[PDB]
Amino acid sequence: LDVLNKKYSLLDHMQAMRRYLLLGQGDFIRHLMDLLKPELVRPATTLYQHNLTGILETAV
Amino acid sequence: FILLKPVFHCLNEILDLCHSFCSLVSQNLGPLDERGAAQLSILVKGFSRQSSLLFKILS
Amino acid sequence: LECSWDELWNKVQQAQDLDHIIAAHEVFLDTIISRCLLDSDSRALLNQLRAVFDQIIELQN
Amino acid sequence: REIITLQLGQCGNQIGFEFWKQLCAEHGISPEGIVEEFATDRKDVFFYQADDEHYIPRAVLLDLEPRVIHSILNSPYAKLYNPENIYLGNNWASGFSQGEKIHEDIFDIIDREADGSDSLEGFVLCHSIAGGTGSGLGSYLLERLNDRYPKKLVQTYSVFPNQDEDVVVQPYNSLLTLKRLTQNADCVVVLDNTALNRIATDRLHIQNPSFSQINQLVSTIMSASTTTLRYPGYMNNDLIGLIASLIPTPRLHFLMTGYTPLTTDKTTVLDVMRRLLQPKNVMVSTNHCYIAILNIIQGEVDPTQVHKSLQRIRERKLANFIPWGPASIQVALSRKSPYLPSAHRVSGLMMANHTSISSLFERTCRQYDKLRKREAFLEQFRKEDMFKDNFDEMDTSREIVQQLIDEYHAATRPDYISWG
Amino acid sequence: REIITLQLGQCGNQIGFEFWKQLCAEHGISPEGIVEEFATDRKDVFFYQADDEHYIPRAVLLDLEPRVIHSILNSPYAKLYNPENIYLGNNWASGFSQGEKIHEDIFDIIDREADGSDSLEGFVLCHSIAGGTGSGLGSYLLERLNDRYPKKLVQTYSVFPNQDEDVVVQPYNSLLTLKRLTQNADCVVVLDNTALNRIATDRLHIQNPSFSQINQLVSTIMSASTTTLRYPGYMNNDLIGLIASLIPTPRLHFLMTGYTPLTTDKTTVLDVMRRLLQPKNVMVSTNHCYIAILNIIQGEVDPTQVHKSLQRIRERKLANFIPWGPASIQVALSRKSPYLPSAHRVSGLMMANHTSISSLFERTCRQYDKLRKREAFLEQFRKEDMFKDNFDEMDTSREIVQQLIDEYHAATRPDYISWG
Amino acid sequence: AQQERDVRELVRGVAGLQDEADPNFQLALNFAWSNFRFHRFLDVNSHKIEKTIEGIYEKFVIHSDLSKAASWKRLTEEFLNADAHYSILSLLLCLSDSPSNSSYVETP
Repeated sequence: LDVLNKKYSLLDHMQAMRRYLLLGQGDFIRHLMDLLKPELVRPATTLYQHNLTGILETAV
Repeated sequence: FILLKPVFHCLNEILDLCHSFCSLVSQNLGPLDERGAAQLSILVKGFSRQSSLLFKILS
Repeated sequence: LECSWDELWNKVQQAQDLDHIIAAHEVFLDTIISRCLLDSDSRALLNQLRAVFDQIIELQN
Repeated sequence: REIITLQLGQCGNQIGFEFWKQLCAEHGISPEGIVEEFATDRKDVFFYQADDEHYIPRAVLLDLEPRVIHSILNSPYAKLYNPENIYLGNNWASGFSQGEKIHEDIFDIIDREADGSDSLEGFVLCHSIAGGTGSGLGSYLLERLNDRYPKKLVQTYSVFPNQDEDVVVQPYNSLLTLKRLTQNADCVVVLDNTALNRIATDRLHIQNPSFSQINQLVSTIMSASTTTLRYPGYMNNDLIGLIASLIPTPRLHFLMTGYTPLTTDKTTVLDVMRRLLQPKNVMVSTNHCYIAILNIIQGEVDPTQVHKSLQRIRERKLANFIPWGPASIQVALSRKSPYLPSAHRVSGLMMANHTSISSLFERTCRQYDKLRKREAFLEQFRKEDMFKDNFDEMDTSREIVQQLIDEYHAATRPDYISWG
Repeated sequence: REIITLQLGQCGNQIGFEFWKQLCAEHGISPEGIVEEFATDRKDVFFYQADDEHYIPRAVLLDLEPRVIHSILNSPYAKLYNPENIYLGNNWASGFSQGEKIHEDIFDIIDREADGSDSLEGFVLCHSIAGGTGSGLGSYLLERLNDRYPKKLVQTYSVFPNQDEDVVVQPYNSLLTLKRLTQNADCVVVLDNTALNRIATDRLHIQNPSFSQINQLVSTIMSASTTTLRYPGYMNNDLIGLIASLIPTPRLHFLMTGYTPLTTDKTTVLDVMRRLLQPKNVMVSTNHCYIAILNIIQGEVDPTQVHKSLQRIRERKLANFIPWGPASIQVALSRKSPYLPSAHRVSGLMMANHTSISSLFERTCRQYDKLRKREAFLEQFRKEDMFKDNFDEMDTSREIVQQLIDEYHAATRPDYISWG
Repeated sequence: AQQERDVRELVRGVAGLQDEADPNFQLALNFAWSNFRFHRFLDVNSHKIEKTIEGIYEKFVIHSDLSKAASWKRLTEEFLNADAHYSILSLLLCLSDSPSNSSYVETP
């Protein structure tokens, strides 16, 4: 237990599976979706990861 | 991007098109018709096509 | 995410075995499926809830 | 996101400076702006993101003939913010005309701070109703912001004036300012000086430094209202998501406030729920039922017993409510704020849309109508006379507040399915 | 390769002498030319490869009626260079005629230095727009070099004149000199004395020794522009590779300059990128979008975070840009220069092709048109009258700068796929 | 032989042109044959088709459409047992399933 929770940080993963995947960090999501409006209003036939990857960064 | 990828072959193709482009426009001179239009058409169509392909390798 | 987070938070922070942590995370993740409408029984209820999200975006137009 | 705070008038500059001292002591902030060795939390709501985290408050001070601004000056918290946004009678007409003549350079101060900001989301006006220099000037300038920026939110912190009427034009000043609060503002929080003085004489035997104590009270109010933003919470991290639940009608934006610990010199959440449901924990003084009630709590809670608390308070049916429509009491929870002394660990604060405020409006209506029929309490200001020869702006405001009283009373009726 | 530097006029000789003092202090150079005990780097751009490394600057000084040249004389840096390339009114006509009468021997000085050089790559003219003795003489002589050497590059360092109009023929002088800058020069860097004085009053409270301070500023500019050459860098070790990215149109060769530290009395590359993207770090004063922006940086950087910086500045979309065409912001990096005191370790410099300069051109156009319609501000020079009886050279320059303004505004349009 | 009749029947069916003596029929038929003869595509990668089918199954399970996921897997597994398979699959596809998770009304 002692090595798994510090050298590979088993707890912080559960913490960041909660903040993001369970959407527990709500501060991130509102500015994310605020910046994400022009992308999502375009149909994703014309969306790619290169449009996505760093509006991620402005949000972060 | 020297490791053998599809990407690397595309980059080599761009370089060879650039070399053939340089050879024509260098010897051309100041603007003059020297039967240049056919070679020009092949060259500009090649640049447009391959640059369009390079927007498909951006993801 | 608050009563649930409490249950998971106890069953890891005391747990003196890896296998107890594993099965603490397990039942927690499965329980959130039953609290929401993503269960096998509640698919119809989820359809009802989808039908009330249609009018919200409709009201925008 | 980024909200720019406005402080004006003697009273508004007082509670604004006190609240900035509150947030400097609250977060890990030096009196110079320097991030301290105990500072994490969300620090960009009013805090300028400087390099060494000089969290400079977005605080714009604009008045004329400075008196209390000198008292703000001799302080180390004049080094907390100064991006040069600090700027150097007691009637509505005089303040209106004085705001008219210098509107351009102070609006340039507004614009400079606006483009200097990353974004703009709200105007928070530190004010008091008929606050002397604040009145007239604030209504005028509020019209300038609402005309100039129609895409932003207005919250006006003010108190109901009770000075035991001496200025006799005060119902006129409050009536015109209240007109501007109806048509140029989207949220107005008013509090009774009477009921606050009653609570002050209730908990202790001090009523004489009333200015200093009321600064503590409304600074606790405003820090508690913004605590979910300034410390990482989950919801109402926008102002607009908080405002939307309270308002079914964009002219009914006047809210009642209450605070659950009346002494500060803990227990479960059902208990504070029952406490806040009593009208003696309320800071504000026929049948009146609330439209929608929402509460913020900060303290040491049981995360399952809040469900049980709403369950028992519901099945108690300890309240009435309004005929027209499904609303609820609404719970909201955040952290108990660190880095301050934490006494009486549960502190709750309530925002409710109540029809009882229409009686308070009618009191001011009756006062204005009485002084209007007597017509010896305007003192014939020449600025008021050239501003309005017939004084029908006061007639139009009285029409507006009467329409609001009609909306209040028809909202008391189940016929607010029909028009109010 | 080998570039010969030209200094002329009072202003141009000032910043040229200051810049040669800058490069003498910068590299391991004595005031006599002797290589010092701390000198490696590329030292053949302006430096004569002598045997004992007497790195003699390729500095040709040509004027008439010497005043400031005497101040250059009483100095040990008159022993740095003298291959006998130093040569002994304030109007365009007077300077034009004076350059006409002695064009042959000073062009022999040019030719002697040219064959004495190993190669020739550029003419760097140290100048100011309407620089008194520099104006007229410089436009004439620039025509002589462009006719005589059409295979070389012309960069003209000059400043926009602001002397608060006194010479009244100054818009005529600048208009004719600007014509010669359009048709006989391939790059013109102009700077506003107004904005530089604003930055000087901004960082400090000194504006009175403006000549001395502006010498420091443009000497930092020119050393930073040539640092990638004079110290071993990777690219833009030719002038032409630097010039090619900026220019899509050989008449639009007028560039805006900015400098990221405004105080000198460090941090990451994303930060200076955001700083330089602000227009208050710019040394120069409708809708205007840049054609192409390129930046040089010198300092202590993280070599991976420059990728991250371009990534975040791109996805911020903190700029606009031009409709017609794929350009970019362009990063360029070199060493922080040794052997000088290194304060505020990151110093960045930007070259951008912006359409905002067309307004500045239109200001001078309106001034010239006003004085032309009045027609009392040419003072009837006999040299101007015999040079041009109808003064249609000024009409032709006004046509040229109007065509450039049209190219600027159609380049603002997406229809620069069609003609501008 | 049957090819030509099939291309005619396709024009009739999809384009809604049931009269061969309409000139628009012959224009659509000429367009269809000239499109078939303009070889401009790579041949079908069976592995890419399999990856897409599996991903469609994943999208169904991610959306908790269990009946649609089980039917998708079952039908694709049965059809792929006795080249032209992957052809017809890509052909139908071009994107994915329409009516995103609301077409699981299997009668039998």
